[PDB]
Amino acid sequence: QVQLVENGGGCVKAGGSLRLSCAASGSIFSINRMTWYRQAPGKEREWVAAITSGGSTNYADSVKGRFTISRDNAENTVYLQMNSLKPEDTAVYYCEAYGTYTLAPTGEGEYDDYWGQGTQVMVS
Amino acid sequence: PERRVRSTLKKVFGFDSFKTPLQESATMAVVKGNKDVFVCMPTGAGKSLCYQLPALLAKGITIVVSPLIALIQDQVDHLLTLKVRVSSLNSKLSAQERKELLADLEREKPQTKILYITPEMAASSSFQPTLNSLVSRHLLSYLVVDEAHCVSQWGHDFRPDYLRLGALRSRLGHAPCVALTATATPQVQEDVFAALHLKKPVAIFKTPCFRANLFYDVQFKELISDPYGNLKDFCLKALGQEADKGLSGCGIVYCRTREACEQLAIELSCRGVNAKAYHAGLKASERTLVQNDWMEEKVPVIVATISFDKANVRFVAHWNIAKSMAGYYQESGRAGRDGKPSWCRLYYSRNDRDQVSFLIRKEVAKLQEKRGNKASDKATIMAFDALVTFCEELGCRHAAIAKYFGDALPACAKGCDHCQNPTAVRRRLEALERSS
Ligand SMILES: [Zn+2]
Repeated sequence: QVQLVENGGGCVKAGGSLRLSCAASGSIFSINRMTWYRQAPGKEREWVAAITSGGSTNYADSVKGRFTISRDNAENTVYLQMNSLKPEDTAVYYCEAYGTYTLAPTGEGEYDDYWGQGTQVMVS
Repeated sequence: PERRVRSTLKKVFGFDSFKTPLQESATMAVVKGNKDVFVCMPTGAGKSLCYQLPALLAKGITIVVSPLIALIQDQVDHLLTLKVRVSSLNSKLSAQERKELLADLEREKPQTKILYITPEMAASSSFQPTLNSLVSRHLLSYLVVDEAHCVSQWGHDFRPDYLRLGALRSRLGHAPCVALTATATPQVQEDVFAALHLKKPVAIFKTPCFRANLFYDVQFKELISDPYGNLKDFCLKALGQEADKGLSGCGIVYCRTREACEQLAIELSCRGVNAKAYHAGLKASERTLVQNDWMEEKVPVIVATISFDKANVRFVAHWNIAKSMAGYYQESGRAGRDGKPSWCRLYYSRNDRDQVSFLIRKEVAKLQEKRGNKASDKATIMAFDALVTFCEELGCRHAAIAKYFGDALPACAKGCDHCQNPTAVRRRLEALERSS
């Protein structure tokens, strides 16, 4: 299995910046795409950021200006830095780690996707 | 449990125990049937059993999909000599035989218990009521897709009907699916998983391409002062390890240019180690005679040229880099089939690499002129790029092979150029860079 852990959740006033960390433990050969999902209270889950293989970045037209996603495959870690944060982004944040491919020296492996527990962010 | 599969392995197959623990795990995973299983093993590793034995234990009929009718017939014959109750509905049957097969399928307790169907006949219009009855009956137990790699565009083979096999899988969801490929690349594996609509948890059982008793090393013909001298020293050392033992087995030396292959053979012979060209252009009688004298111990080393097996191969030495890393890995695979340690040498060269790259580019251009299989050309270029990186790259050679083929990194305590002597590799690559 792969243990995704969120970190960097913080309460920053309007205009400030804070970074989030999502590290994938375990033995992973590769990851197809890590996507930062944003979920607010009393609302449907909304897709915020996505980093795929080769460094391709997919955002939301409104959210694009504020946030930037950067991933390291060797480290298996994706950082979503938030700049010029707005009082709208007061939602919890999750990682999808879609299409995780794991293997062992024997040969057994799995291709399931794994989800992080989540990180909270409050804005004045 | 284990007892049932063991009993089957002995009563219907004849094998006392599984050839490898990996396929034991794969077969038991399929038998459990919890999630879709992707088994990638080389030919002769017993991958067939990984879908055949579970089918022998499956509650109901197992549908197997294979590209060609001839392969279906061969599998049918192999199942029949074992007296297993196999059937095929590929329209190969005449009218009466098709009626009888449909009558067994339509009634309960179908006599057929493993059905080989080409994808066309499964998705054919006339067979749809039968398949609808099968699903409604819940008869289908496993949905095996043999040579699953044909679905992936980047694979060497393309099958348009294997794309609709994905929709077929979407139907009859209650039953698992087993995708099989002789060789798998992570990109090809991803294509297989996506195109076949398999469940997100997929049990990937892949043989480790790493081989403990293989020594991998690379030298640069520019650096070495005399290449034939190095080849002779390598050939002597591998061929004769101790005076008492004497020469053993036989070696192999691949080369692309036949004009160079004959020269290499004659040069080895003149130096003191006899060799036989076995170049494809040679006449059939002469090629048979060479292949034979190599099977016997009369000829120490054989030059494969384009095309080649023996139980013990002391060494393999590619006078020229291979076209694709799959090809090079297959060619070196026959190195050291016996337990004793062997060696694998690649005399990588910038000029040779450029020549074969230009040839690959010309072939890709011809394919593009054909206007089809563009993904195949992309995959070929990617494989060649991987091989050149392998020769260039600084690190554990086994590890790079594992990275390309996608299996886990191996722990080669002994038998790797880099691991044992990293300083030597550093110096060699520094000299190469200075030369270039
Ligand atoms: Zn190594």
